Amino acid sequence: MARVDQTPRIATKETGESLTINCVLRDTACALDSTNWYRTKLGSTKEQTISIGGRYSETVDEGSNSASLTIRDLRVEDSGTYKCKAIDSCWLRREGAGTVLTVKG
Amino acid sequence: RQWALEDFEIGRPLGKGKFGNVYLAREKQSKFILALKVLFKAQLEKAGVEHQLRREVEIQSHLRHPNILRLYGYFHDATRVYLILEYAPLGTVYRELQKLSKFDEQRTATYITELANALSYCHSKRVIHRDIKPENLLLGSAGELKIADFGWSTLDYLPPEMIEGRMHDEKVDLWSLGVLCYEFLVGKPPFEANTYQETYKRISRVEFTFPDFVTEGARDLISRLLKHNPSQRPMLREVLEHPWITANSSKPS
Ligand SMILES: Nc1ncnc2c1ncn2[C@@H]1O[C@H](COP(=O)(O)OP(=O)(O)O)[C@@H](O)[C@H]1O
Repeated sequence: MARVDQTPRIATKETGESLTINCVLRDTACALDSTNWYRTKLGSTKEQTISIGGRYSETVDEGSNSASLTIRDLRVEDSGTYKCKAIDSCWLRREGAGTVLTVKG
Repeated sequence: RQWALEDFEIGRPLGKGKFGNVYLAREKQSKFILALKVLFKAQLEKAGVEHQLRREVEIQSHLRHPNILRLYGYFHDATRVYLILEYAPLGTVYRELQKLSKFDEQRTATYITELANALSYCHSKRVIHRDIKPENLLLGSAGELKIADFGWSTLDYLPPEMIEGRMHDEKVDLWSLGVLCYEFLVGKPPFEANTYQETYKRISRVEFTFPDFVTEGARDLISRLLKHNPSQRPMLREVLEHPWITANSSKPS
C-alpha cells in the first residue's frame, strides 16, 4: 500500500504563469529525501534530468513526506511530461505517475 | 527488493572495495553471468555517503550504453545493500597503465572515442560526470571501456572552474578527456606536482608541457580540450571527428 501520489496529473498554463508539482510518499515511514526530477519534451519519450536553480526551485516537507517542484516564468518550451523518481531511505524505488504540462503562448 | 539473494549463484570474489566486496555471480533462471556488489550499511553511514549514493544509484539506473557499466537492479536485507552489475572481465584501465606504463596512439584514441560516445549519450539526457580517473574505468570482454563509478551530477583531475569556485556545466567533461588523453600517452597526468599547493596553481594557470615524442595531432587535440575558458573547449562531436582520432581509433562513433 506504499505509493507515491504525484499531482496534478494534467496541467494547462499560459506563458508567464507558474506551476507547482507535489509528490507525496504515502503509507510508509521510509523517507522521501532523495528525489530527482525528470522531464520528457512533447513529441518525445526521451527523458532528461532537471537541474534545480534559476526558474526551478524545490522544497521538501518531512511532516507530509513530500517533495515539490516549482517552475516560474513558464515558457511554451516548458511543455512536456514531468516525473519525480527516488530511492528512499529504505533503499526502495519510488516513482510518480507523471504530470502532463501544456503551456500556451 | 523484487530481486532477492536466492535469485543468484555466488562464485569467487572479483575484488575488495571500501564498503564491501564484489563477487562473481550468476542469475539462476537465465544462467547469465554478472557481478554482485555487496555494500555494508555501517561503512556507508560511516563515510557519511549513504544519502549521496542513493541519489547516484537512481541516476545510474537509467543509463544504457555500451561504454557505461550497466546497473541491472538492486535489493537489500538488514545489514547489506546489493547492486546487480554488468561483469567486466578484464579489470581496470588503471591496472593496464601499471602493466604497460603508457599506451600507444591506437589504444589511446580508441579509449577516447569510447568515452566521448558515452558522454555524448549522457549529455543528451542532461547528465554530467564528476572527475574521471583511470581506476574508475573497467574493461569488458572485447576490451571495450566502461565508465563504472556512478559519479554523476583527487585534485589532479579537476578543472580550473571548479577549484577556483566558479560556475560549471557539461564543459567539465571535455577537460576530463584532455587530462586522460595526456595521461594515456605519457604515463602521468599533466599537472602532477609534489604538493597540493603546486598542483592547484598548475591547474589554475594551465601550466603543462609535452614530451617530444607526443605527435602533432595529439598535441592539437589535448591543447584544445585543456582550455582555461570552458566555452572555448570543443563539442564532443568535434572530438569524435578530429583527424588524430579518426586516424588512430579502432572503433566508431
Ligand atoms: N562489475 C565488475 N566486474 C568485474 N570486476 C569488478 C566489477 N566491479 C568491481 N570489480 C573489481 O573489484 C574491485 C572492487 O572495487 P570497487 O567496487 O570499485 O570498490 P569501491 O566501491 O571501494 O570503489 C575493482 O577494483 C575491480 O577490480
